[PDB]
Amino acid sequence: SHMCLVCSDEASGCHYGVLTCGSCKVFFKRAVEGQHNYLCAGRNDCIIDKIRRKNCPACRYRKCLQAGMNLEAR
Amino acid sequence: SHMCLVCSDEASGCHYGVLTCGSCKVFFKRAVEGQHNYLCAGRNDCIIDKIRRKNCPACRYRKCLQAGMNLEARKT
DNA sequence: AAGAACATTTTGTCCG
DNA sequence: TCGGACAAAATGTTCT
Ligand SMILES: [Zn+2]
Ligand SMILES: [Zn+2]
Ligand SMILES: [Zn+2]
Ligand SMILES: [Zn+2]
Repeated sequence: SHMCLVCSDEASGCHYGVLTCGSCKVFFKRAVEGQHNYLCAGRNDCIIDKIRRKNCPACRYRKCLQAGMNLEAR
Repeated sequence: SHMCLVCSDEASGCHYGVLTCGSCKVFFKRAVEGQHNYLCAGRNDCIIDKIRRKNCPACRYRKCLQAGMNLEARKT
């Protein structure tokens, strides 16, 4: 289809199992491969759009997981 | 408390009128000069502390202004 | 589709 | 106190 399931920007393909833009693709890989310690400054329900996805990596990562992203998709 | 009034990190001086840390000092200068247009992804009430201050420039910048930071603190 | 390298943006430290 | 340069972290794009 058309839109990233994580941030609603234009998708570039099906990455890690889910339709996402390229920025969310590489965010999720880095998140999964790094150490998890992200902390929301809100209530763990930040809105994640094209502009606001840079705000909260904790909620952006929860949204990647909720969308079903996983490194071993293939 | 030698604490930054914006994020509670260790303050380094009175910058632009307010006891703040090095990071909040330059963040504030950068926000006004670029006349930045920040948007909160919460509720306009994010927690701003040493770690989370990176997460919402909108609430960080709001706390700066509200604490009374002002580029013309001296001129004043 | 996915990984890597390059690029950019955003933030933070150190001087003077 | 304040500014500049440098440095680092965080995000994003191109893969001639
Ligand atoms: Zn996305
Ligand atoms: Zn959040
Ligand atoms: Zn501060
Ligand atoms: Zn906020």
